[PDB]
Amino acid sequence: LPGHLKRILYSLL
Repeated sequence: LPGHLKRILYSLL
């Protein structure tokens, strides 16, 4: 689904 920016930004945070 459209929302991987948050999926990867989540990785760092």
